[PDB]
Parts: sequence; structure tokens; C-alpha cells
Amino acid sequence: APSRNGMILKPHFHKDWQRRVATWFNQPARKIRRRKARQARARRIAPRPAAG
Amino acid sequence: AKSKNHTTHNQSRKWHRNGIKKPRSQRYESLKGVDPKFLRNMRFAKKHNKKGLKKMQANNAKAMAARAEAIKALVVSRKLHRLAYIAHPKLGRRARARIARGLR
Amino acid sequence: AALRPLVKPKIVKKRTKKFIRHQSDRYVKIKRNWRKPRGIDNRVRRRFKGQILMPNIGYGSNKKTKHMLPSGFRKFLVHNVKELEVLLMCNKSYCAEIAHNVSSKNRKAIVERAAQLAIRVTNPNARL
Amino acid sequence: PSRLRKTRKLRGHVSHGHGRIGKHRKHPGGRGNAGGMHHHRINFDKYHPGYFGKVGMRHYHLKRNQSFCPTVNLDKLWTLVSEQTRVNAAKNKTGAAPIIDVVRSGYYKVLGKGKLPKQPVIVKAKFFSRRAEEKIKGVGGACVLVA
Amino acid sequence: GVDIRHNKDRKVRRKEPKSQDIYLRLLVKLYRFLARRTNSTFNQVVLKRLFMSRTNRPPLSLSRMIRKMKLPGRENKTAVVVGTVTDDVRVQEVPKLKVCALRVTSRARSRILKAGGKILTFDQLALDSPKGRGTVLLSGPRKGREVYRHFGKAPGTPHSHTKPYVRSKGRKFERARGRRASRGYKN
RNA sequence: GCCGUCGCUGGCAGUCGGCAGAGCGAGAAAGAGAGUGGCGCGGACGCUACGCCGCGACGAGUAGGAGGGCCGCUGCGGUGAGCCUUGAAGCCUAGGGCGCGGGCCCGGGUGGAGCCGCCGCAGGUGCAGAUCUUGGUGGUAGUAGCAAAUAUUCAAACGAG
RNA sequence: UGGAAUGCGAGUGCCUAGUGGGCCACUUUUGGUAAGCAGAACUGGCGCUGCGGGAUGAACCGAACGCCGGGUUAAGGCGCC
Ligand SMILES: [Mg+2]
Ligand SMILES: [Mg+2]
Ligand SMILES: [Mg+2]
Ligand SMILES: [Mg+2]
Ligand SMILES: [Mg+2]
Ligand SMILES: [Mg+2]
Ligand SMILES: [Mg+2]
Ligand SMILES: [Mg+2]
Ligand SMILES: [Mg+2]
Ligand SMILES: [Mg+2]
Ligand SMILES: [Mg+2]
Ligand SMILES: [Mg+2]
Ligand SMILES: [Mg+2]
Ligand SMILES: [Mg+2]
Ligand SMILES: [Mg+2]
Ligand SMILES: [Mg+2]
Ligand SMILES: [Mg+2]
Ligand SMILES: [Mg+2]
Ligand SMILES: [Mg+2]
Ligand SMILES: [Mg+2]
Ligand SMILES: [Mg+2]
Ligand SMILES: [Mg+2]
Ligand SMILES: [Mg+2]
Ligand SMILES: [Mg+2]
Ligand SMILES: [Mg+2]
Repeated sequence: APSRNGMILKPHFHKDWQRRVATWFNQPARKIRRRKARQARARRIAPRPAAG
Repeated sequence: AKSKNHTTHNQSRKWHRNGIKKPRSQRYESLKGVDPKFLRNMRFAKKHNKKGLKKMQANNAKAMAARAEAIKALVVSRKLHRLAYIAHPKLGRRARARIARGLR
Repeated sequence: AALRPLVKPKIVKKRTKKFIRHQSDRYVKIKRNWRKPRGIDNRVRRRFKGQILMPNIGYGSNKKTKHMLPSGFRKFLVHNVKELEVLLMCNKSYCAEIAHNVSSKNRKAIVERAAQLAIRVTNPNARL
Repeated sequence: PSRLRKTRKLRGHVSHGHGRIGKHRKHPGGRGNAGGMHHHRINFDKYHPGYFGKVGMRHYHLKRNQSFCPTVNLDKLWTLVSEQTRVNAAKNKTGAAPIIDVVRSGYYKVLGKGKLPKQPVIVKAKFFSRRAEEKIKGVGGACVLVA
Repeated sequence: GVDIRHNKDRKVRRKEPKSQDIYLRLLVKLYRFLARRTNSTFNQVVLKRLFMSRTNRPPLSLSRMIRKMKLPGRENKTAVVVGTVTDDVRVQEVPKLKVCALRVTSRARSRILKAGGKILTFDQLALDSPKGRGTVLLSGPRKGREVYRHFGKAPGTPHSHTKPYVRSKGRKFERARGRRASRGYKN
């Protein structure tokens, strides 16, 4: 129930949103994985520019 | 089931906890709700106030001159009284010396 | 022949009985540790006459004799000789209590040192 | 941290601070914004006038890029250039006026709030406001339209 | 029994800064002594404001300080603000000021100093003006906050120009019924 | 008399010492002012200023709000040159005490390998109830009872019986 | 000559829980034969509140409450309990 002044809010949590929460604890691992693949690609194609 | 319908019991007790405060009074009230025709002219009266600015200065200085000129022409018991005089820290400063000097 | 405090005023206790919890005499599951009764009908809470008494700040002890031991000192727990030397300059008002978990070997050093420094020990004859 | 919150102070107090009469029940009054036109009407009309009904035209497939038009007032115009630009032009004798290109600073329309320093300037912009154009002209400046 | 109410016994007011900053409290120690041991009410007012919260210590813009320090009779006085002196790009020429503040923004320092002015700290003001003589105490706008737009009569009451709380602003967001006569009513 | 709260948005940085001089409570604004002419080597405490000190008033409380906890539980970062097989945690105790209290300390016993103080951080953090959950134990109580369908007796053997 | 007495420091803003079953007494008062009935006004109470008296008692009378010593009282009492 509304209480005094406030904002009217419509949160989109009327589904089973907990079934589909994407956490980001693998983020540092992803950053290491992508960096390890950039270095391994730069070595493979050297002396061609790494950027592409 | 049935219940109570209406009452004002306990209501004047609640009203007076923070006091039945009278409305706040300011020396300038809002012109809201006054006659539109009269308000239109009052705005016009204010709008041209500055037209007679120089005339007002002359009269005010002239009035001040006359006002200043007129000015420049124009300009319980005798024992307890005495004791109350001596006991005064300033007024009785010399009197207290007199009794002390005589005492010596 | 024990060390004496700088002063020994009279200690006044507004109360000496402990405050026992309501109904703690009727059940074993209710310990005697005080709990503020909060029942709607609780006759202890409403301060009926002849009922269990509730603690309140009025029973507070005089600031001048609060925490003061019967000997007139105030205790200070110590665990070793280094902790004991803080009481060097307040040895007429604060005594030393050796913590229970200090081995008998270490007590002798503390008890001996306190004698040199004129610090009083509340439990000098323990674990001998 | 949960050690600084009421729950730690409501231990041993029956009702946990929700009252003995009304209690804490699940959803008295409805869930979310239920009751707007009903038992919750006073709140909505008192604090959210206009909440109910429809006003104006619909626009399908709005693209907010098309209306992109950042604006800048005249009181901030000279901040788009370096400090030494304004002092050098203030103290030059040829009368050469510096060019201020608002689009380079990320603005498209120039607005007229404020006053300009008494100093000629050439302003470029996609759009100008009337009072902005007069104020820029009042100090001997010129308005230049870009696309 | 005595017939008296006790709901107003305890006055609500700060006796010290909620802030744990040790430099703020060193100034509070300094001005606690000055407020106590001098008959100056300027010392008392400054002491009070060191306790005040962030929203009771609004920042003073450079333009506003110049405007208030340009009034007649205020030449060669020290502007004193218990707060932050922000910069105002809308100003063109900065005169020579002498200011005392808790903070001065990086760009406001260069502008004040470049014009020949002086920036004091409240410990330097005490040595310069122990009683607060020759000062001009200044405050930032207190109602200069987005919150005060939302206070007053509720937006849905006659002649209530209060700002409502809307998640988004647009034609579809609290403009239909109660805000025009065409939809129900207006007030 | 003592405890606490509130108020005086009260007082104390002046411990200004032999590079000294002891005051600022007093009915009644503003200077214990500055100048120019007419033997001994001494003098308590204090002040964690988040501290210390003074004076006056006051103190009921459900629902509810707030503050303060050197109240208590578990784990993390720091710290205690911390405690501990010369005995940790735990547990018991007609032992000695502390605190208004939440609780805590010490003595004695048992135990056998870990544990706690302080500054911060964190929480699956405090039970008398919920016909609460699971486990255990009572009184009832040596009680109800061991009563449907006719029935057993004598002698001997084995055997501790 | 701050223009009656008396007393008293005031103003102002945010955020806000619980509550939204009440009930009782003097006086006034509607319905009803009346009700420890139903319904109102005013104030005060109980609810939320102990304490002395009414033997006993939500509301009556006195009086409101920090922990104590002395003194004196209120309403009530002083054959014995
Ligand atoms: Mg609510
Ligand atoms: Mg009702
Ligand atoms: Mg009750
Ligand atoms: Mg409560
Ligand atoms: Mg409940
Ligand atoms: Mg609540
Ligand atoms: Mg409710
Ligand atoms: Mg209800
Ligand atoms: Mg809820
Ligand atoms: Mg009282
Ligand atoms: Mg009260
Ligand atoms: Mg209050
Ligand atoms: Mg109270
Ligand atoms: Mg026992
Ligand atoms: Mg083992
Ligand atoms: Mg856990
Ligand atoms: Mg249990
Ligand atoms: Mg039988
Ligand atoms: Mg059978
Ligand atoms: Mg009735
Ligand atoms: Mg109730
Ligand atoms: Mg009440
Ligand atoms: Mg009562
Ligand atoms: Mg009777
Ligand atoms: Mg008495």
C-alpha cells in the first residue's frame, strides 16, 4: 500500500526471475581468458599487427 | 456486527496537544483574489513610479532643509537618600573618601 | 598486614539481593538471569505490591564507591608481569587479579613481582 | 551491516514492532499499485495527479537520435574555448574576433540565458534562439549557421 | 506529582560534529575554546556551523561571494564560509578577495590566487581574527537542493506547485487526470 | 542522602613558576593598561578535552519510536613479543566478589588441546510459549491388565533350576 | 509612558511507527417498561497505571510511581481481628 508521498514503482519481478540470475563471478576469469587468447593470437600471426 | 457510529470524544484533547495555533500573520498579505480591474491599475501605478523620481528628491531635500533649519533655531527620607547616594559606586566615590579620610 | 588503599570509605549498597527473573522459581527452563517481563497482564511488569522487583537506574551505586572491592581497591585482570607494571603508579587504588588461565609456573613470577611493587593481589595463594 | 539494524533491538519484544492489534499480515490493501481508483484513491490523487488517463498523440518507432539537440546558454559560451583565447582577443587592437564553434564542443543550439562580456565573437551553431542572436549582436558578434 | 509535560525537555540540536574527521574536530576544539573564553558571538556562530551536517553547509559559489563582498562598506574584509567555495564559470572577472573556508575547489583556488587574493584556513582565521573582527560571514543557499522542490502542499492540491515523484518525465507520466480540465478535473 | 535524565547550547587549554608572583563571584558596561610633560632553588591533584568539574529541575507507562551498552554468540583484518600439557575449551560447585541490569571476574574440582582481551569488519547472532521440530525423561504406576471357545491330576527322568 | 492582569523562550522543516473493535463516571440527552440495554454532547478517567482508603472489585474516593532515612498529611479511620 502507498504510504504518504512517494514514487509509483513497477518492478519487473512478477516472473521466476531467480531462475535466471546471471552472476558475474567468472568475470576476472573471462578477462584472463580473453587476454591469454590475445597474446597467443599475436604470437601466432607475428609480425603482422596484433590489432588485426 | 454493529459498532460505534461517531464521536468527538478525546478530540479536543488531541487538538490541544500541539495547541490550536492561530494562523500566521505577516505585515504584507498576498493580493490574491482582489478586484482584477483595481489590480491592473495598481500595477500601472507602480510601473510609472519612477517618473516622479526627480521631483521626490527635490521635495525631500527641500523638506529636510526646512526641517533642519527649524531645529537649528530651536536648539522617601532625606537620610535614606543621602545613604543611597554614598552607597552608589560612582556617585558616592568622593563621599566614601571623605568619611575614610576623617576616620583616619 | 595487607596493603591498604589510599582511602577506605563506607560502601553503601541500595540492594544486595540479586534480581531473579519472573517465574524462574517455577521452572528449570527459566534461568534466574534477569529478563524484562513484557506480558500484557504481567503483574510483575505493572509493579504490583509484594511481587518480584524489577531493576531500574535508581538502584545505581554511588559513583565514588562503584566497582570498589570490600578491601577498598578496584580490581584489574592481569595475564603476565608486563601487564602488572601498569598498576605501578595506581597501587593505592587498584589491585591485581591474575587470570584463571595462567599456569602455576607463571603465577609465582607475577605474585613475587607484585610484592616488590607493593601491588595487591586478590588471588595470590592459588594454584600453589 | 545487520548489527546496526532494528532487528537486533527487537529481540525479546513480542510483535517485533508491528503491533499487537493489527499485527503484521501478508498483504492488507493489495499488492503493488492495486486500489488506485479505489480504496487507495486519496493517495494517488493527492500525490500523483494526472496518473490516470491519456493525453496527446502516439508516435510509433520513436528514434531519440533525430531530436538530438544539446543546448548551451550564453553565460557559459566562453568556456568552450581556452582562457587565453578571450584575453588575447580582449586586448587585441585589430578588432579580430575569435570563432566559437559550439558543435565542436558538442552543442547544436545556443540559448540566451545570461549576459556576454563586452567583446566581439563569431559563433557557429546549427541553431540559435532569438534572444541569443540579439545578445551576440549587442557585443559586436556575428552568428554563423552550420549544418 | 508536578503537572508538566516532558515531550520537549530534550532539545534536538548538535553539540559536536557527527563527522569523525580529526581535522574538523581540531577546529572544533579550537573554536570551542574561543567561543567559551571570548564575548564574541561570531565565534559562537562559527562553532555551531562546524557541527552542522553536509546539507546544512551548502557550498558558496564564487559569483555569490563576489556579489556579497561587493556591497558598500565591505572592502578589505575577510569572507568567511563554513563550507566549500565552489567555482562559477559564469563569472568573467574575479576581484582580489580574502576568504576563509573549510574547502576551496581546485579551480576556485587558482582564480582567487591569480587575482591577488588570499585563502585562509579556519585555524589561520583565529590567529588573524581571534574575535572575528573585520569579517563577512557568508552562507550558501540552503534551499538550493532538488529535495526542496518536492516539499510543501501535496502536488494534487489547489495551487500546489510541488514537484511530484515520477520515474520518467513525458506525456505519458502523470499528466492526464487531475492536471487538466479535459480529463476529470484540475486544481 | 544516592542513581540516572534534562537544562544552564554552564566552567577548565591559566599546569601562563626564580625569563615566577598566584585575582577576575561580583548589585549596578568598559584596563589588576603603557609609558610623555607639568641565607634557601621550593611550591599536592589535574587535562583518556569522546576528558574532567559545578549548579538547578525532574523520573508512571501498553502499542510504538529513539539512544547507549567495558551486554552476550560465531567468523575475518589488525594488535596484545597475549594465554596454554607447570594444563585450552567444556562441564560441576551450601567458595570470594563486581555491576541497576544484560553479564563478568577470581577460588576449587573434573577435563585433556586448544583459547581469549582491545581497534575495526561481518552475520544463518540471544527463546518460555508457536495443539512449534527432533531427541530424552517423568507422575499416572508396580496401576489398567495378562477372563471368548468345559480340564486337569499322580509318579519318574534329564537338570543348578 | 512597547499603552490591561497573569504566566511562559519561541518559530520552522523533513522523515515517521502504532492506531483507526473501545469502554466507564458527574452533568445534559434520544429510543425503550426497563436493562450491567442501544445511541449522542462535555470533561475526566480505565484501556497504558501502580499506590493509600472503599473487606473484596478495570473505572469510586485520595493520590499518580527513580533507590532510601526522618517528619506531616489526603481520602479514610481508631472494641478485637
Ligand atoms: Mg505504514
Ligand atoms: Mg469503528
Ligand atoms: Mg491489560
Ligand atoms: Mg514496548
Ligand atoms: Mg502478534
Ligand atoms: Mg514499527
Ligand atoms: Mg492494521
Ligand atoms: Mg482491528
Ligand atoms: Mg508487509
Ligand atoms: Mg516525581
Ligand atoms: Mg513521560
Ligand atoms: Mg519527544
Ligand atoms: Mg520512564
Ligand atoms: Mg546448585
Ligand atoms: Mg587426543
Ligand atoms: Mg554463519
Ligand atoms: Mg526451548
Ligand atoms: Mg492388578
Ligand atoms: Mg485370553
Ligand atoms: Mg452506553
Ligand atoms: Mg488494546
Ligand atoms: Mg495517558
Ligand atoms: Mg490511575
Ligand atoms: Mg463495600
Ligand atoms: Mg516516610
